[PDB]
Amino acid sequence: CRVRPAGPAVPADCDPPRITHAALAARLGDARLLTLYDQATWSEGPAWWEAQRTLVWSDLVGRRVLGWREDGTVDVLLDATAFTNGNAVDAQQRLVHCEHGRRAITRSDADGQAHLLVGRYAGKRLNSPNDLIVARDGAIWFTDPPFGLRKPSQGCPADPELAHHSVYRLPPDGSPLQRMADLDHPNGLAFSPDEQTLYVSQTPGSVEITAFAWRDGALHDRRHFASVPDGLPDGFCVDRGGWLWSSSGTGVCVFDSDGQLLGHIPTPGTASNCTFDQAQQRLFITGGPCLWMLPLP
Amino acid sequence: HCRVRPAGPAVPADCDPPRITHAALAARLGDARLLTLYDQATWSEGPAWWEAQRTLVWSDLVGRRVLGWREDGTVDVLLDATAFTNGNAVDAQQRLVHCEHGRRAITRSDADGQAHLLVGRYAGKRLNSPNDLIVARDGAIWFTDPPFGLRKPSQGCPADPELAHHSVYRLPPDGSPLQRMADLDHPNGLAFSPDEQTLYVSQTPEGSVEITAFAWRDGALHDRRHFASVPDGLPDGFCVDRGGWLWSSSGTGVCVFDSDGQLLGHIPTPGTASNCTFDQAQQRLFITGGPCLWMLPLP
Ligand SMILES: [Ca+2]
Ligand SMILES: [Ca+2]
Ligand SMILES: [Ca+2]
Ligand SMILES: [Ca+2]
Ligand SMILES: [Ca+2]
Ligand SMILES: [Ca+2]
Repeated sequence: CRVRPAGPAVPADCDPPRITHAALAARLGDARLLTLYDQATWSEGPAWWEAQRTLVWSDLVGRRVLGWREDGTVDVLLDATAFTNGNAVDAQQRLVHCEHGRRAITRSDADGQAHLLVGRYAGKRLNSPNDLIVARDGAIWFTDPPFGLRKPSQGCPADPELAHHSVYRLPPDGSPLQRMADLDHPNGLAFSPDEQTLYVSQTPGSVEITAFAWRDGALHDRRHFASVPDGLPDGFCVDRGGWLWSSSGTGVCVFDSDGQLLGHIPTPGTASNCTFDQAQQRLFITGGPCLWMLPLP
Repeated sequence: HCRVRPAGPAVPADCDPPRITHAALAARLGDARLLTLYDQATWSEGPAWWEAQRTLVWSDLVGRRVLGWREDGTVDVLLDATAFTNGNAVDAQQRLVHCEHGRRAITRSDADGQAHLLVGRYAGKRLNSPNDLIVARDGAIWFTDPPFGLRKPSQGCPADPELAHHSVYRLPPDGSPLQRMADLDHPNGLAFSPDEQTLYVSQTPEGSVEITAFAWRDGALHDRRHFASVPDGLPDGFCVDRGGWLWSSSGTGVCVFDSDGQLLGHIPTPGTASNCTFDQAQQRLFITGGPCLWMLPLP
């Protein structure tokens, strides 16, 4: 099912970027936000799919996983989903998903069939996987806040079986799921370029982006990394240079590897997540019924 | 089949009380105040009272579910991951019948909780996107076929219609086939008068936005005429009571008209109302609108 015909993007109705740092000013130039789709209900988890040169993201509430093609076309990749939220792409260019409904991590084939990868920790059902990433070694890392258990429009209500909201690492060899850290409503996550630092946001309690040291098979030196001026640092991404681009109530905030705020990119509505394409020349941002994109020069 | 709302008392709705000018309607309502039975959907539609299960069945069109309100306040998912089910109705055998934007057809559910196809084409071409339906005393299913489900991603799958008309159809209980009874402009809600001599059908285009009345005599609809216009918004879905009054949804709540088309009063609702229906005894009025399912308990 094609939900948007091929066609050019239309400028988004919002104020141009507010840039402080000269380095970010050079990166964005006079780029202006564009609207790629605006017919969803609750856009989430954008992930660039190089193998298909498609931007994958889901409409959590509409229970679909959509795919934006470079010609502007938007197709339905997965329909009538079990409330899929976050999306990611593995080393084999396969799509992996966080599903609120099945409360698990799944992986789709070519037929568009999402197969279960894990739905329990130590024999107890996960809360409701929210966002995920795939490390270079193939392990899938993800957050498990209880959001999918407290809102009917986003899953099936239920009292949690687990007494913790954790960040987990699913080994690529089939070994047991690993509880890496307990947080307060962990949400988005992303590794630093060298994977020595893992960033995870918490959106209950302190609303922030937390940093962890990834070394010797565990997470260490937990500390506050950054806070966004408005709203929640929901989903976010880190570019090859080390900058963290995070969603927020008013748009996307950009921070350097030291946590310094460099600038803000307004969006017409609350932003839920964001990611870059392969070349990192296009910044995709999800939020409400929309998929926005900022073309960098 | 999960439970989306635990059992528990309803909460009064945050809206103004009924504005009643008619004395007869003031008596019918008494001091009744609107209640909220559910507020966690996205686009509530097609409420239908299911006597056999003493449950109010309705759809969350955008959320792709058909929900069921139990009298203790519990709300369960009756049909999940639907093909954008909109209108719901109950046939003589107490089976649920549905209008599905996605499958562009009329379907019927079994005790298995599975909706099976009844009809999805006219003259070999796919229907536009069945919106609302009713079941006549003779078992025939009547429904409206506007193209809403073909021009909004959040409510179906976009496509160019195969039919060059938006019709009201009649599906015979014996041997079909579908009967094209009338063509309208975005036909939406529909309901029969108690004696079934008049069929009311609303038209809600982007040419008139109104509730239209037809004469149902012989084997066709005759004498098309304007019946009423609601003060605000669209007369989406509506129902008719045993006395002949037509209770219709609108942008500000439910409007009540007598059989002569005279406005009797207005029942404010906190948000736009999409449809409404009564329970078996017609002692409780259920109203759908956005994330909500509201109810007005009559004395
Ligand atoms: Ca589910
Ligand atoms: Ca998230
Ligand atoms: Ca990501
Ligand atoms: Ca579809
Ligand atoms: Ca309708
Ligand atoms: Ca009805």
